[PDB]
Amino acid sequence: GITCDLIGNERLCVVHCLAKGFRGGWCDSRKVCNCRR
Repeated sequence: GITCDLIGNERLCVVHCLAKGFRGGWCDSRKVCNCRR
C-alpha cells in the first residue's frame, strides 16, 4: 500500500498518516512510510 517514491515529499504517504489521525508521516532513509511526525 503505502509506498515511498519520494522521501519525505511523499505526501501520498503522509495523507495516510493524517487520515489515521497521526501528526503526520514521512518516509525515512529506509524508504519506509512512518507515521508520527
